Amino acid sequence: MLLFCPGCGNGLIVEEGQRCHRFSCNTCPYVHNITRKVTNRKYPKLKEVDDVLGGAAAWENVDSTAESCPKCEHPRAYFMQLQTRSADEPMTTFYKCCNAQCGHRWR
Amino acid sequence: KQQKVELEMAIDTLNPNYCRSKGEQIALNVDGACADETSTYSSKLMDKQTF
Amino acid sequence: DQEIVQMIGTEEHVMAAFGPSLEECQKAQIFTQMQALKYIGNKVRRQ
Amino acid sequence: DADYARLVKGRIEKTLLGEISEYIEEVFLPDDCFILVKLSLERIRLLRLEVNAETVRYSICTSKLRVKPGDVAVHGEAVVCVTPRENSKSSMYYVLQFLKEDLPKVVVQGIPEVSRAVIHIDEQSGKEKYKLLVEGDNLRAVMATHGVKGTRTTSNNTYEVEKTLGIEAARTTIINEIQYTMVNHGMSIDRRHVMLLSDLMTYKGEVLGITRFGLAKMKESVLMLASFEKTADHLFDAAYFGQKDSVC
Amino acid sequence: RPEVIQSHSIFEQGPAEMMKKKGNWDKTVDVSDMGPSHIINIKKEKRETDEETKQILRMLPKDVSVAELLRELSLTKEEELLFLQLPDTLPGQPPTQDIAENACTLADLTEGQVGKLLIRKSGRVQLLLGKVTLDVTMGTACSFLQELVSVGLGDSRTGEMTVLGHVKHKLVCSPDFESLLDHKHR
Amino acid sequence: DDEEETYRLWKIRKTIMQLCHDRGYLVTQDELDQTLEEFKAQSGDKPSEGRPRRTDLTVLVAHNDDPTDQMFVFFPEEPKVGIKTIKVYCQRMQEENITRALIVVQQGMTPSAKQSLVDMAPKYILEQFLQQELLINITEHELVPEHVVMTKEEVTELLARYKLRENQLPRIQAGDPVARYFGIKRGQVVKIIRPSETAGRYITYRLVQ
DNA sequence: TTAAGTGGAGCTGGATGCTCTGT
DNA sequence: TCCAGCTCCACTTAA
RNA sequence: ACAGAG
Ligand SMILES: [Zn+2]
Ligand SMILES: [Zn+2]
Repeated sequence: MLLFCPGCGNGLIVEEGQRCHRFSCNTCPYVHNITRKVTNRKYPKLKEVDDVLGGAAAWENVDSTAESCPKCEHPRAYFMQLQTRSADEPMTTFYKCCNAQCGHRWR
Repeated sequence: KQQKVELEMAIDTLNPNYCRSKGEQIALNVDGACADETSTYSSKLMDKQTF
Repeated sequence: DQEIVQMIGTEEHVMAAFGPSLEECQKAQIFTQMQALKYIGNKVRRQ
Repeated sequence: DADYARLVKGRIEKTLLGEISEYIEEVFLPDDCFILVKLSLERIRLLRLEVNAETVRYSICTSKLRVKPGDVAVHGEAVVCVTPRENSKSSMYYVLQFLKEDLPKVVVQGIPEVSRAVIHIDEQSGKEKYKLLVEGDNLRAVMATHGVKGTRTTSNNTYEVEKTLGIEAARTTIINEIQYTMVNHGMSIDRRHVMLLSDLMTYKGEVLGITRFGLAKMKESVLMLASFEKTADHLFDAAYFGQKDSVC
Repeated sequence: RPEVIQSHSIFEQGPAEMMKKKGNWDKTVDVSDMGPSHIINIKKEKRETDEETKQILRMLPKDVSVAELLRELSLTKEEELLFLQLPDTLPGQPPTQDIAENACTLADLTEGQVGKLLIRKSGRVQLLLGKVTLDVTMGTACSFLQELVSVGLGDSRTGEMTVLGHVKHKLVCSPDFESLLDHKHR
Repeated sequence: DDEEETYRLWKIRKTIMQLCHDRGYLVTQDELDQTLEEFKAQSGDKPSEGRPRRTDLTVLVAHNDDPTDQMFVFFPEEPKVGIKTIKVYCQRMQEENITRALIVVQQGMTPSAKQSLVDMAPKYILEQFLQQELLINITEHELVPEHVVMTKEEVTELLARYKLRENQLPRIQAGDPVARYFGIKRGQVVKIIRPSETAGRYITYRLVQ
């Protein structure tokens, strides 16, 4: 912890004297004998998370279900739509289909 | 006019908060060894603090 | 240095973040304005 | 089950000392000054980690201020005191402040290059298996820990795969990764093209880029080098070495 | 250093850690009741927040002007030196000061009653300084040392310096622009 | 620990058994299938077990070539192996009249000793393997196709079918880990059997250079 | 005690899409 | 505006 | 050197 000299207000340093450890100024004679226990606790942040993920419900909390893919036609699906390329005047979609765990991903 | 104040306060030496080993060295550094004609500190120690 | 830490901030983590710059300045013997001007003057690109 | 997955997760993910210590205090006494670290053993119980006081004593004395093993004690099973000495090189003995902010960033368990690891579970209804997606850059370490099936683990960085598993595995990695990136954006290339690209990158025993640096090691023609990039320097080098050039 | 360190399933006792931690630093060499070892209680080192100076020991809300004047009047009879700021011009004419409509300050007025101070219901404090009422607000609260001194130059080369007391609080006065503007809107 | 440390001394020993079985050295069948609980029998945990000189392999002779063609496997104990320990192993190898030796360092090797392993002798060839590379057999990995070191009478038929030279083949380096697994020097040709998407297989060739 | 081989850090030099159509 | 080579400097081993 | 066009 920062502690400052009552005289000149520079920063104190800890050093050792002939009877005690002392807080001492570097620029004036002031010293302060450590007579008793003095402490400073940091209390850092612990690693709070454990973070298991990738569950199927964490995958299918998106709108689409019971639609039709051009590959395997299954109802349990995971869709996506893009538009952010205006060279593509048509729309952009991508689909995931996992009822039979077939796993297609096409345009 | 052009109001500027300078003070000088006398700090003691008999208290435990005065490391005399460092005070003798800083008084030898600022003053001459035995000149004392004009001098920042009077004795052989840092006696004053100027404001 | 107390007035410098007063102007920067008097929170705990602010002082803890700023401390290694006071500890760096105390390594050199800069304690007076004439010393600081002498240190900065010898870094100036002379025009 | 995930009880086994978190063990090997904690064996590879980088864990800091400050992440498991519930307080790190400096204690000034009339006879000595030191720094005390109290470990939070409840979190060690819940994170399922192989760390205690004696292991933290051995993780310290690794590239920190050159502390001595006599300076560190293990008084309990949770407390560890680190008594500092003189750094004696551009530092004051008040270097207690250096270990006040540097000792919480030492590593006590796992691999130093792994930023984070995560448990990822599958989608199938006939099974449920738990893989381990690791965000790091040390393939050799993650292959070699106890409990990770090292024969079936891969990477995305071709340089690590070349350095660890050879040039042929790097060729396979280039093929798989280019084909994966082309599939994810809806494109479709026949695999013979990416096969030819990977064989061109890896026919001199080393994965070579398609920069001007990889092209300077493959092609031999001087005008082919000077027609692409750094047009001046190849000309003076061919003048210096007296290098003749076919028009092949 | 032997690397293959061994560990066990047993659960650490709470008090066993507490008493080990206790025994690690509760030892004290305070037995030296001697002069050097002694320490001056009025020259402790300054912990940085000046309201929070005491780091070693023998063992906040923000007040307002009505709470400021109540504690100095009802709670205590003892007088207190304040430090109040004024607006830039006080609402008067410089009395035969050889002018231009320039600034009118306290250096141009005379002794005698200059106004009255009205503490209203619900914390409103005004300074009726003639026909206009100013507004009094607590300023930034200082926590460092301030001394009110009298420097008298009784002779050309020498004189007297005398300390009158410590100044704690700082007040701020400001014109009520809404009431000044609501007389004649524009 | 001591459930995971003796695991390493088991797994590294098993991988060195397979590495010696693939180089044409005589390995018995039980050593290739030495069970962990059976490895507990001849050596227990670290207070009863001894690391550095109890797990050596000098039984290994080239059963294809010759019974005097022999090779050491040493497990040094200190993490950074200096020149002195290399000189100890070299004088032991000088005593037994063996030409080839392996060294399994635990953390690394000092840079003046990596310089030593090249220039001590061309007749005394020594290979540094880290103990972290031997915790898995890289030939068993699914990204690594099966390599086969070729005889001179097969290299000659390779270079006669395509009408080539040696320096027109593709290259493999000698610092390649799969090259150091088989222990191959400059001038040998490996056969790489690549698996396909179909049941077919595409054969290819690399020169050590 | 010091000769030396090798890490890490700062400096330097290279590169950054294809055409026509006019002022 | 981003990124490989080149050179300078502390940091251990070894005698 | 600037503006256009695909
Ligand atoms: Zn001071
Ligand atoms: Zn589909």
